[PDB]
Amino acid sequence: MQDIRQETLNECTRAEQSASVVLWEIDLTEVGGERYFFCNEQNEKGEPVTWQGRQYQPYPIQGSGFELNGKGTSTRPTLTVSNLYGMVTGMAEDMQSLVGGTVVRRKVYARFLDAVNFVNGNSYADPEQEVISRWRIEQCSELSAVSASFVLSTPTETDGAVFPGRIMLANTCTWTYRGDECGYSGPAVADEYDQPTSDITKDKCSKCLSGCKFRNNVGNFGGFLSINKLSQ
Amino acid sequence: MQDIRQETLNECTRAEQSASVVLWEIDLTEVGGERYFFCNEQNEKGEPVTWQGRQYQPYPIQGSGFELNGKGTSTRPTLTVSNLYGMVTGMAEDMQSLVGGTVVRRKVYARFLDAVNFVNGNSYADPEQEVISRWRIEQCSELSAVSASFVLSTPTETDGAVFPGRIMLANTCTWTYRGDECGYSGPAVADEYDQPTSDITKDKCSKCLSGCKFRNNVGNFGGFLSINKLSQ
Amino acid sequence: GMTGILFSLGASMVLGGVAQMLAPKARTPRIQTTDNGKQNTYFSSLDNMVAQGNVLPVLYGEMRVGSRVVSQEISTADEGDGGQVVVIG
Amino acid sequence: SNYNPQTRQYSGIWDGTFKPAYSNNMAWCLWDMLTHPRYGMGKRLGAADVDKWALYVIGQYCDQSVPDGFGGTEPRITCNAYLTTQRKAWDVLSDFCSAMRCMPVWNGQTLTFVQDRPSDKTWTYNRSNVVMPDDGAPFRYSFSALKDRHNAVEVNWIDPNNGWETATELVEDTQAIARYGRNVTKMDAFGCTSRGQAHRAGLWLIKTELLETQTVDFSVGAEGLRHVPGDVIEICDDDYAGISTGGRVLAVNSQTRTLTLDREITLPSSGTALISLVDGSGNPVSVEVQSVTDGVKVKVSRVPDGVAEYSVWELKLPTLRQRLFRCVSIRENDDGTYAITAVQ
Amino acid sequence: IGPAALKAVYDMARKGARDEIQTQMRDGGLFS
Amino acid sequence: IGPAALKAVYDMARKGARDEIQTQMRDGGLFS
Amino acid sequence: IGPAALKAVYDMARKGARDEIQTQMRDGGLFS
Amino acid sequence: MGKGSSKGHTPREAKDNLKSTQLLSVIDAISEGPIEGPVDGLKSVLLNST
Ligand code: SF4
Ligand code: SF4
Repeated sequence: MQDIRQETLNECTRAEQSASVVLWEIDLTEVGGERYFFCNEQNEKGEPVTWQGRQYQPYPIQGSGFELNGKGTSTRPTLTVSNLYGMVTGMAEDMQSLVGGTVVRRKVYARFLDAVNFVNGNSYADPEQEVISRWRIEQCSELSAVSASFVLSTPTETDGAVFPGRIMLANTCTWTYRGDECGYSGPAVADEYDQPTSDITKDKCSKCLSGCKFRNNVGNFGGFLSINKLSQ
Repeated sequence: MQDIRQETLNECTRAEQSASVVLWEIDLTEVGGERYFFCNEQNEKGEPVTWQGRQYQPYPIQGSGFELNGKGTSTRPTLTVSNLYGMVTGMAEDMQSLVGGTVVRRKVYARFLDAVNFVNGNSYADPEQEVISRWRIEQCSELSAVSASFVLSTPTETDGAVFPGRIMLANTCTWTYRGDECGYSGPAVADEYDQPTSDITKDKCSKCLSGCKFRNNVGNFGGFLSINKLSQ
Repeated sequence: GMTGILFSLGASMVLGGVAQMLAPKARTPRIQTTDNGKQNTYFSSLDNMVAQGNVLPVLYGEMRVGSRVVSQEISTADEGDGGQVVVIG
Repeated sequence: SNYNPQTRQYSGIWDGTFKPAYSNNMAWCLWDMLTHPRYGMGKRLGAADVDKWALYVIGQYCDQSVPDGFGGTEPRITCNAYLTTQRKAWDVLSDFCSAMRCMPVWNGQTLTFVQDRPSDKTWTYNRSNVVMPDDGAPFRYSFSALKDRHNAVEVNWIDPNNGWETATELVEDTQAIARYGRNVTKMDAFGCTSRGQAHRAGLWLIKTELLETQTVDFSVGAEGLRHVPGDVIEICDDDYAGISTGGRVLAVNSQTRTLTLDREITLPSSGTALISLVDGSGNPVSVEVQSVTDGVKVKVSRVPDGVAEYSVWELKLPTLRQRLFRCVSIRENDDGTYAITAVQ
Repeated sequence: IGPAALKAVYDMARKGARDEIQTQMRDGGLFS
Repeated sequence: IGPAALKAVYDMARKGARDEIQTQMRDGGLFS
Repeated sequence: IGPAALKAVYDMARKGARDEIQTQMRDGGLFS
Repeated sequence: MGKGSSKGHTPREAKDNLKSTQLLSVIDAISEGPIEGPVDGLKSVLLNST
């Protein structure tokens, strides 16, 4: 079942429907950007649509192909955004072509927007009735000088991933630096090529036996010292 | 880079270009035929087009889908020739359906044809300004009483070929007769079967041990006499 | 006359990868469970094979490797390599 | 003949002469593979169907004395193959061509090979030289995919030191781990016989896959179609993406004050330098420094060549600008006598 | 007319798909 | 109108190709 | 009018078949 | 020694009273075309990895 309130479900029974409104939120905090709020249309005052107090500005956005299924391939709906004045290209050249971000689609009925969107003022406003979905941007299939097409995907979709992440190595580590297994917290001692530096900005392990010996954590080495198992 | 001369390269950028002429040469000498020169167009005097001194007779022809690529399958452009009066059928039943021949496509700008193609006489003539391509006919996909369609392919295409071309061993030889590896140059002694003969017309080798014994040439036999390695 | 439907395909090719647009990438062999967990090399054959199915191979440098045996035969040897030194006792 | 097979030193111009000698060079090994009687598909293609000069350039580039981890000096790629199983010729050719990071193409009625060697610009394109479709914009860009961008690679190489057994070497980047996800990919390093070569191949794959991430397709008139043969390097300067005025065909020019009358409102640099490049008679790229823009519309060049007539296209180059390069990969020919170019 | 055009387009699409399958399975391509 | 016709043909050439893929792999086809 | 429409539909169907093959060869789906 | 053809042997230790000995003789095919000889003199031949 869905988290649909009783009031909106009851309203979604009558013949004389209201106007469906779709609003989009592009979240880039996890990738290094900001939160952008878009709406396909504006109110009667020629103003950004106000919902839950926040404002969605008008911009041509169109999402097509939302197909949830359990078999076959995954779902890859398409989002089209007008690229005029180079606005999309500006963030694309900066945010690595909008790869890894999140998109949230909220759909609302017209009779529940804030009262400031209507000259008479809606008395039926209720800023808690909407339907929410989230997806992740996969690629920018085409961004011309007039438009831009993004492919969407489910966050939990598996593609190109293998289950047994463990890999057996001979003289190379397998985990990160200082994360969980390299319980190192002392001063910087080494760098990429195992040089005796003492600066923290250049401290990165070489993923070798010599790096471990330098950092005195050879007891936590991921590379088994077999090597000569296939020669004999 | 291409071998295009400077002057034609300069002319190609002009805003007011001239007509583009395409001329085709079908060479079957490697198969046992002749050289045919075709041009889709003629001059203003109703005469075959004269280029570099030779004459390309007017005849229906049209090339389509000329593509060059490095990834995926090798491109196969097509050629269409009108088969009226049975002209194509006249050589199809004689030249084994034009399989294995060569086609040469030369493109030329109209302002460089010989002076005899113009009533006033072109003064800007240069018989060494053209672009040349060569392909090989692969099959005659369509042949009717109105037209004929040929498929073209690159000479270097590696479809249906295996790299190491040796069978190592057998009861039979795996070479040619009187080549540069068999090394036989004597008089005729044997034929397709193991029958004595003394005529050069029916000199043939069964490519078995008996043939070598007949020809007193066993040290050049290309079959290792193992047999029992597979059994024992 | 006109030649419509160009249908640019620059986007479709990248769908399989970008490094493949400049390099065809090396082929990889399959894994046989019977051959334990060893990985087969595509350019070296240490084991000495049987001269039959395997095509006459080619060498390109170094690589102590096996072969394709054409004839194996075991008999009784002679007592003495040569010369007049032919002592037994 | 010019090639010494011991120290790998070239001395003089090379002619179409071959001598029998021992070698372990990858390019010439491929050349032997392509053309040879008996087993080397010699009865299928001749010796004139393959671009031997491209092979010579590849072989010259192969030996560059890259620095190894052990402090030694070794050639970049060493040919070591023992093919002992029958397989499709196309597959063997692709495996050979994947080591030297090359790609084969039927260019100029000859089979040639191209690679990602840093080279110079060949030709320039802007809005005037390209044609837009009915949509409105002529350049169509595209990018790679999140899960398509690999950053962890395992390479299988034979190890002569221990037992001539296979060994797997891992290469990855921490910053790519932080930015994108972890994408593991396996590929054997064909012909490898040293850890340094396998590591170099893996690093090349990850770096090429991380940096080259943009592909643009567009169209070009007849002149450009005849100009670029295939797999060349050109600049595609676009004022739409650059939110500036990159330059286009100038209308008329003069000679006394060298008053060049363009058709777009240009904009000079702040205080350092700026140049403009036009074409001449033999289609060169003549560059001229610019001092002052008279009337915001008219240009004043120093030494213009009296060969520009009306259709010369000018490109205006400022400083501190990341010039955009492109390598053409796909070229398509249609019956309207325009070409479709897809480049990276 | 509707149904005739629909059936014609469907059959032409089937022929095109068959031709694509045939042409992509030769030596290279994506080897469908 | 153009884009409606193009989208219609594109979506019509989908199930045709899917059915072709499915039938050519069943018993005696080319297995896609 | 005539064969122009046929050629247009043929190219469109070939493109659709290519896209279908690509999308069905992926991890999910029937692995064509 | 290299060039195109070569031969070599090691002095056998044998004899010590009348007996009989076996002799395994085997021919192997390595590659095709004009190959270069072993990198070393004669110790390139490895029987049971020695
Ligand atoms: S190698 Fe030793 S030090 Fe470097 S990361 Fe792995 S464990 Fe931590
Ligand atoms: S069998 Fe003996 S004779 Fe007949 S071809 Fe082979 S080698 Fe020459």
